[PDB]
Amino acid sequence: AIRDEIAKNTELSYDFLPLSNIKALLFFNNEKETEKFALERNWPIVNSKVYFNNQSKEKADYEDEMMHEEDQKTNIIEKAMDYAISIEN
Amino acid sequence: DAFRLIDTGALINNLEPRQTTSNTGLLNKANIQALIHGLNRHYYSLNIDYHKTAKETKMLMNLHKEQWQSGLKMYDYEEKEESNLAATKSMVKIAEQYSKRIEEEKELTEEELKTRYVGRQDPKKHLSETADETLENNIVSVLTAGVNSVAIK
Repeated sequence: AIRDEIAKNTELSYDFLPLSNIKALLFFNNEKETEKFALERNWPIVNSKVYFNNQSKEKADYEDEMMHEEDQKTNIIEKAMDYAISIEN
Repeated sequence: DAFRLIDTGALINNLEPRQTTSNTGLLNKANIQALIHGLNRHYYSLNIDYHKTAKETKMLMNLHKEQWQSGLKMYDYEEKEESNLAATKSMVKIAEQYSKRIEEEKELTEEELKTRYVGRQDPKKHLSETADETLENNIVSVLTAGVNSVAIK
């Protein structure tokens, strides 16, 4: 649970770091065990490969999920301006 | 105004007050108000009504109802905003002062629970004058945002 907490924040704050800080700051014992955590989402550790462990990727193009979005729909944004239609009528 | 000759209107000629809207002339006011009852000759009983056919009904709806917006669409929205570009930014700012300047004058009469400046019609003056001002600001807010919205990259 400790190793599932710290490195969540290293995504935005730390731009890059070698394997020395991974063994020290995160307190990892055996080598190549991090490679088991490196499998699916492709970790060429050289700079920043994160978002596999510690939540997930940033994706892109968020639309039609929760409340207001950005790209495609101006209607729900316009709905706030159209909200006065039902109030006045 | 039309005219119908009554010939002799003295006694037992014919009954005008039957067809539609007769017995006008209340008090001294009828039309120009100088005719009153007798009108021109023996109460010709002016009545005029219009009518529309099936072709004339669809013609007026597609041509003139209030103003003519047909034949072209997105130009009436843009040209109204484009000619008003420097005006809209001005009108929002100019009417912004006059909106509160009215609120900063008549509204000060009614403040406490008791009577101070003896407001009578003053609290109702700024309410009716600024009622449409707050409405026009919400209209131009959607129009300015709506035209630039809706795709067009």
